[PDB]
Amino acid sequence: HMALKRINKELSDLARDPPAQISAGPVGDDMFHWQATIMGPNDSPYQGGVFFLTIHFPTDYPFKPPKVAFTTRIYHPNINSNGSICLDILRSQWSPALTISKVLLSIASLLDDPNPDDPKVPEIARIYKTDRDKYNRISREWTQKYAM
Amino acid sequence: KVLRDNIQGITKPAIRRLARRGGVKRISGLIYEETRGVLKVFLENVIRDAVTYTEHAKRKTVTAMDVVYALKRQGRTLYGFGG
Amino acid sequence: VLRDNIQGITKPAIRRLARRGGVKRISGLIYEETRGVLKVFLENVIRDAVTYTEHAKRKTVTAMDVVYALKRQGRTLYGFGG
Amino acid sequence: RSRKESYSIYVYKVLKQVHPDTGISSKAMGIMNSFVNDIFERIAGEASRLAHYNKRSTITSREIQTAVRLLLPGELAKHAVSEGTKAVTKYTS
Amino acid sequence: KRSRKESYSIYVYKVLKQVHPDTGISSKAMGIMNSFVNDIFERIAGEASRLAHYNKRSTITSREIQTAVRLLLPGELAKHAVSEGTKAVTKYTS
Amino acid sequence: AIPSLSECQCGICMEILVEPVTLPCNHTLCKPCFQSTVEKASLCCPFCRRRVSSWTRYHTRRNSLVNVELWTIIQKHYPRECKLR
Amino acid sequence: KPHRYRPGTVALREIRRYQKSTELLIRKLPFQRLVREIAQDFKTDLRFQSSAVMALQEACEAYLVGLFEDTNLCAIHAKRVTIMPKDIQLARRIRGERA
Amino acid sequence: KPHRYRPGTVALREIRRYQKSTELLIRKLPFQRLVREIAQDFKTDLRFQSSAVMALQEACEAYLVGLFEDTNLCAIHAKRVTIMPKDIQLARRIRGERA
Amino acid sequence: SAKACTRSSRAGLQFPVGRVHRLLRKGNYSERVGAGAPVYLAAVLEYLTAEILELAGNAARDNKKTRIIPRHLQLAIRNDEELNKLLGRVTIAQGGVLPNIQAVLLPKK
Amino acid sequence: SAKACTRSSRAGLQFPVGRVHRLLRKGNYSERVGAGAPVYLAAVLEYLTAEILELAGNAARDNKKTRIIPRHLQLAIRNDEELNKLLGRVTIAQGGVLPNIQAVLLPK
DNA sequence: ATCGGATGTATATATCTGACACGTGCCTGGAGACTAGGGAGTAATCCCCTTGGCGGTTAAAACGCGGGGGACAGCGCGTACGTGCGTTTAAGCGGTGCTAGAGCTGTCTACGACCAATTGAGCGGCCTCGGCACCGGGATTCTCGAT
DNA sequence: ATCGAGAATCCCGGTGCCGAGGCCGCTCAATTGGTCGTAGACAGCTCTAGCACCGCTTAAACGCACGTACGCGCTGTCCCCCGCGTTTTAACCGCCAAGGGGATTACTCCCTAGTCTCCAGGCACGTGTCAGATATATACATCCGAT
Ligand SMILES: [Zn+2]
Ligand SMILES: [Zn+2]
Repeated sequence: HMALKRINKELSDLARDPPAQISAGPVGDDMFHWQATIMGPNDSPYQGGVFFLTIHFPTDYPFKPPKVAFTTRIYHPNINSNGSICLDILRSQWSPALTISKVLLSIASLLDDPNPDDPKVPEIARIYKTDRDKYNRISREWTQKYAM
Repeated sequence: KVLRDNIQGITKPAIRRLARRGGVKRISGLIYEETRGVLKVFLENVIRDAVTYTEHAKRKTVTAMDVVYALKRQGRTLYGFGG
Repeated sequence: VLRDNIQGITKPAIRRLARRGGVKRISGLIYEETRGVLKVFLENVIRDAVTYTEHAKRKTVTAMDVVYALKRQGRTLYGFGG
Repeated sequence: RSRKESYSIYVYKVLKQVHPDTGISSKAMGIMNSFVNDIFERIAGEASRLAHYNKRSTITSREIQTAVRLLLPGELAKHAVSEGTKAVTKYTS
Repeated sequence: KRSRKESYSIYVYKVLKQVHPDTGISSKAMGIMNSFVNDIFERIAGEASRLAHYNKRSTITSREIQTAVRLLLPGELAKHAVSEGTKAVTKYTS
Repeated sequence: AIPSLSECQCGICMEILVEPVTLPCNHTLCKPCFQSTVEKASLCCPFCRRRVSSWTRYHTRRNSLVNVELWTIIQKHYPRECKLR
Repeated sequence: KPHRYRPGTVALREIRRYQKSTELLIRKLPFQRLVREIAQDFKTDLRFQSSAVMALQEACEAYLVGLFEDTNLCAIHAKRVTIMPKDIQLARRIRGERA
Repeated sequence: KPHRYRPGTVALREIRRYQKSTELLIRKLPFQRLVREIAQDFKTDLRFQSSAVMALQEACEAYLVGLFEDTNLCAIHAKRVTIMPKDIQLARRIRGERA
Repeated sequence: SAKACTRSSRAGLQFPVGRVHRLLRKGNYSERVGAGAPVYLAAVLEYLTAEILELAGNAARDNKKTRIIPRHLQLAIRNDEELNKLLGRVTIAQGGVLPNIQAVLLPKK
Repeated sequence: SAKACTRSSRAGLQFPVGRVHRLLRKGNYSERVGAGAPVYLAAVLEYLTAEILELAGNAARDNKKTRIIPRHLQLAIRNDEELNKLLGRVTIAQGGVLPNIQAVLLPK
């Protein structure tokens, strides 16, 4: 129906003009379930990090936000062990005019600059605020063994 | 089994009787339409709250107590029907 | 003791309230009627305010008593508490 | 079945106290029941609100007396206050 | 020092900085806003309490609040408020 | 002038406008899309996030939500795709 | 030669008759149908206890009698005896119903 | 030769002036003395917070302004522009204050 | 008192003190309820009931009837000045209205 | 929604869910209070507050001011069809009245 | 000012019928005795804010005068409403049948209260700078007597 | 239909002050984690009354006609509000001073809730009979046209 046309148009845009370092597609037979791949930003301690995540579309779209969840896990204050993401676009200030490219770009940009106001894991955010070098070395240690 | 234009069942003699009970000796000719409009507005206001009360209880019949509660909520208490 | 203070609500003070009410012309007997109705209203409010004061076993009439009496009479007032 | 409580018998006792000869029909008794319930709700709500205002957690007889003074008009309030005070004084001893 | 007194000032100010980021508010206006919030809270809570009492319940759920909002607010203020409350509850639960 | 087909595409459903409504920010979109974004989304403008609650309340109780100046143009100049819609 | 009363005496007679009694002055079936029509406008597939319709009729007749008393006062205020729609409108405004 | 406005054109100017402002229109001390007199009629040797007197003044002025609006409508009903005591009495009676 | 009779009889009332106590306790009015509140409330309710019943019975006797019907309650309430102010916004079913006609509408002498 | 964040932020509100929950529970309303009542009530209160504040700010801007005063609150409330009906028996202190001169009184 | 019809209303008598006042079984709610704990009554202290008084200056109230516009009474026209009669419509009453939904009982499972350790959100107090109030001069705009 | 003088209101620029908005310290109220008793969600069965139909009276509604009395427009008189100038009165502001009583704290005791046992007061159901409604026939108050 309308959501089918919307998702097909989104996929057509994604195929014609893919963004940089993000690649999304339909993982399964149905168009509701998607798989996405994100490369770590160049100016970050996440060098060489490739991350796979799943996209689950609610029945009513785009009037309700999609559910993105990391398959792996990352050491970021806004991501927990299960892979959940704490971003305002995802849940709070979501609007139907937004597209998949915008939310994926925002997720990618989150890695460069963490949000310490409402982190998902307070202890690692406190560690990072205590010292940046420790946070960078710990993130590099995790990402040099689990990202690849 | 819909119902249409039933407000004409509030006939002119009934309005004359109500005015007589109210103490009115002589009545203009355009009073009846104004009274019909006023009565319709009052009925809508009361019945909306009555139906709201009956749906909150997961019922399908508008009992007398819903009407009494709506009337009390609107500032018009009614004695003699319970509560 | 105070006496005959209802004449402190002068004629211009009532004309100003009439003007704010949107009144262009005023007869000469309005002022006494306004004084009487204002006295009735003041008695009605102050009686309940003092009742609220006496229940609390105080000797001063606080603003919250006046707010409570006004709310009790269906004249809710915003700006002084509550 | 179910049991429904009402003030019918007490109203009839009071009626036979004031007028030993007159009876009372069903609709009038229903009206009296509604009236008693309404006055109970008014006085109880006012007393509860008075208790809340003063940071109390109890409803004593002085809250009820102040509520009676607030609700009822002049002579009615005076007579009701006298009746309640007399009943409490007779009950406590 | 004086005893602590609670109010709704900071939340009203946070709401004000969303609709109008470049507008302040006076102290008297804030007092009026606090009084308005208290009054509406009392109205809705009392109506919900009576509504739950009529049906021989013991709990004030979101259903009683929804029906109280339907009863109290005017024509479409009620519709929009019910929509907002349902949205908030759904967002909170999941 | 006459608006083009591409310019008359709703940004929500990616189709032609049916019963368009224009917000006080001069943003036009489909009536079903407007109702859905009022009921399930944050009740603002989906594009510039301007709060339109009072405007909606004022205009929908008197059946004045729908744009009429441009609805005639849309229904007149492009009949076939509105018919299949 | 046939006897007929001067215009106004039968009106006063009806005033005296209908102020002494207590019955309902509106026929029950049309009012019941009107109530049902408004209710189906609100919610479909509704049933009405007879007591509900009776209470609604009681309340409506009391309201209309009070409004007509106020209308009569408004009409007499303007040195008249006919109640006119403007009297009803003024009475409703002062009571705050229409504002 | 001295310039005089026709009777009625300075009243409308005052109407426009006082509906655009928000200050209180009664002097504070006479009203405070009247409040104290009524209160001491109720209970002897009482004290008032300043906020109590100010709230009483606010409420009284709002009530009087509303009553004067209703009185003006009552006066206009009878095809007049002068407000009279009977207008106040009718407005109060219809509002239910005196019945 | 002797603390051996019923509570209503100990207080000298006809209205129930135990039922009023339960209604106050279960009614969601306060966390605690005193011991003398139900007695006071029952006394007030009984006084008001007796007053209205006396006036209604007087009206019924004046009407040559021995049974109070709602018309007599309406007459008693509306004729009194205190009761009519206490029950000003209340509607009595099958009560009617008091007979009065404005002096302007009466025939010219 | 995920836990480990404030209840006011789980629901996306600004009014306090915990304070409203306590007020409902300690306010002599009912024996028990459900877990979803405070969220709904806070949402309704915040919606009403924002609705009034938007119109008040518009009225303040129409006067070339930058601060809401009670006059602007009165202007916002009395010019709205539903807000005037909701707050109909309420008096706003130092709010004045709306300008309204009857057409009969104007010169002819 | 009367007086006659003429009409409507109030009064006295028989009768009969269904609702009111009372009686009986029983069961559910109220009374009696006891224990534990916190709510409120009482005494004391502090310091805020209420009341009282003086002096000045000046904005508002009180008083008077001239006059014009509005309130009020009297007249005449004509139209709309009241009263009465004959006719058409559908309300009211009874009797019957059907089933949808209100009301009650039994299981049981999940939601809400209660309690204890802990910490950050929100409150009180301080401080400062910008928005709004005020003053002074000029431009703009209704108002009215005179054409 | 208009031109112009006198007067009130709005615009604009500069100065100043106080209160609104942000920051800091801290205490206590909300959060989290765990356990337990019971409220209400659900399935099933009973049986009450709400709905639908049919036929017969006959009462209330409707339509039409005549006429009269009340609504409404107009004119005229007069007197009482209004606008403006002058004088008198006391409201308002700033200041200082004393003390009453509001608000907080600590301690104690006694009053109310909660539990268990027991029994009788009040509710539901059933029955007789008499208060009130109705039908019928006079008595009288009241209204309207005619003297
Ligand atoms: Zn669209
Ligand atoms: Zn926009």
